[PDB]
Amino acid sequence: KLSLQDVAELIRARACQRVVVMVGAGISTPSGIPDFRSPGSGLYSNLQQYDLPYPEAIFELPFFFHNPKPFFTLAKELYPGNYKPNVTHYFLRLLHDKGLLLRLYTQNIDGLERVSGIPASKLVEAHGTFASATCTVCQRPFPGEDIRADVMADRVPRCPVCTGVVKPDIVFFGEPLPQRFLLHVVDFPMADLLLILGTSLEVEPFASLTEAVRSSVPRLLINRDLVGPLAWHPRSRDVAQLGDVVHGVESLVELLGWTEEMRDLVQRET
Ligand SMILES: CCCCCCCCCCCCC/C(=N/CCCC[C@H](NC(=O)OCc1ccccc1)C(=O)NCC[N+](CC)(CC)CC)O[C@@H]1[C@H](O)[C@@H](COP(=O)(O)OP(=O)(O)OC[C@H]2O[C@@H](n3cnc4c(N)ncnc43)[C@H](O)[C@@H]2O)O[C@@H]1S
Ligand SMILES: [Zn+2]
Repeated sequence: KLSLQDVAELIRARACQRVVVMVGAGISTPSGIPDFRSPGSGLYSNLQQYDLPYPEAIFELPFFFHNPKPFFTLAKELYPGNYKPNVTHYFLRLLHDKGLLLRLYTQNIDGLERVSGIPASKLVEAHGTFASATCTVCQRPFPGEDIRADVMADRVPRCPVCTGVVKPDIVFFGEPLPQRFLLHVVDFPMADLLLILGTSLEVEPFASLTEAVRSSVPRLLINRDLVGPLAWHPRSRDVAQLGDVVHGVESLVELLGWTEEMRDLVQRET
């Protein structure tokens, strides 16, 4: 039914003023960060040199309590690298600057949405952040940088007060989501457009948010594959721009005529 041009004209005519966006690791592979479940290139295919029964265990809370050393060993791999936002992040920052963004729900823990200049009030970091850390024992909070040096020196970071293992405030498997996740009860009923970018929609409860929009709300998926409830519970106003998220976002900015605004933003940020 609807197409990528139809969605662009709804934004141009301001028929969609309250856009909600859900993103996953696919939007950060163009920034050099590997995703999780892409075959071959994903993290779950490149954990051979780790003491793991199965790859998902490294992000599971029970295994973390049993042995946190494999997690902090992997953390030392993407901690030192400096990563920059790409065209998808700046498209979402421009969506915000034009007053069209209701809320950006991200599963990513790379912090690139904040780097792109989207205020924290517009973000729901549903799987946490490395910007802060907490002792798993005494609950004391610490800035994320306080454990950086320990992770680099092949050490599991420990609480300076009680010696408990200190965890960055990311959400492992089996760990509750942060409080700000509950904002979906007010955001999704009011959304008039839903964008889903670069996620496999395999992790709950974040995945089920695609179903929380009203049935008349168009859902635009820019992803390599048709995934999640968009594949088994499709709706009349669903648009799928299948392929690279870079190419799909680039096509959308062109149809929106935001090319000149995008250049100004990129030149000011970078
Ligand atoms: C420098 C930083 C950069 C990053 C690297 C740093 C290294 C450290 C890693 C740490 C990360 C945190 C781990 C995490 N941890 C999520 C845990 C979930 C928590 C949830 N809490 C919960 O319920 O408490 C309830 C509770 C209530 C009361 C008390 C206590 C608890 C939970 O436990 N639920 C399960 C529920 N159970 C089973 C149902 C289990 C308990 C209940 C029985 O998060 C992640 C992640 O965020 C999550 C979602 O993944 P994604 O979708 O973002 O990415 P991926 O899969 O790779 O796909 C990507 C798609 O894009 C496509 N693509 C790709 N490239 C392109 C391209 N160029 N162009 C186009 N397309 C492209 C590709 O083709 C795919 O299509 O998966 C994993 S684990
Ligand atoms: Zn402690």
